[PDB]
Amino acid sequence: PDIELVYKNRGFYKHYGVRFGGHIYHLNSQDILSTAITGKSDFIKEEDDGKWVHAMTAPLDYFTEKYINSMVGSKHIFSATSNCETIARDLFPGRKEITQSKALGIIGVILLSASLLSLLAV
Amino acid sequence: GSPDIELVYKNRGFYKHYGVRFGGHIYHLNSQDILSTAITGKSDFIKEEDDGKWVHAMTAPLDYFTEKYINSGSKHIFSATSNCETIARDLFPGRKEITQSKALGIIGVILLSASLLSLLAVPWDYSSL
Repeated sequence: PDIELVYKNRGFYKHYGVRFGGHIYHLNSQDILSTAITGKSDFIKEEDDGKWVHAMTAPLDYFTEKYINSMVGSKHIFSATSNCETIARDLFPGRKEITQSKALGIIGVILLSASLLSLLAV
Repeated sequence: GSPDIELVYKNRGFYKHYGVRFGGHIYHLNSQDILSTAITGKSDFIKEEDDGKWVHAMTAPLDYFTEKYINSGSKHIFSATSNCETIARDLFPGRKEITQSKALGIIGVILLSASLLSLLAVPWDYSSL
């Protein structure tokens, strides 16, 4: 099953999330600039409030090929509370090898990457 | 067939400032800070003689870079002086349909995108594209 990227407009950028069923997985971030420099983010799993905008639905491998272009990976440190312990099964169902830590890293870099590039859409 | 494009960079610590190396010169953006540049939404191109301090990132066909970075709405405006009037012939040889404006737009989005995404990369990973 595909990944659905969604966003909320935050004026000078878009804040992205992954919609799965009735929830959105996204980062607790006051703003992308601060987040990018500080190098750490906490994940939230929140009920869909109906105010997210559809961005794109595509296979996970479309997004990982585009943004996870390194078997070395990110400097960014991702954490999550236990309500995110569904993320591996939800977003990587077929993939037994994906631990929660790996899942957060992959999804987190996708969301941060999308948010950073949204700076160019003015 | 056309030569591959050589992406190079200078490390700025928190991110990498990328350029395209062709012969003895580097095409890159006049930018003190990548996030500042992205917010401003406009930048000027520079063509500079290679000072020997650029780091090799990746050599690849143009369409490797365009598939990765142009296949995802930039409204950034790229300008150049006549010092960049070689950019189309240098980086898009024998493609008459690539005007100067188009060449700046394509190379600009690649450099801005690579630079922005390097904010998330470990800073020593040269091949982080």
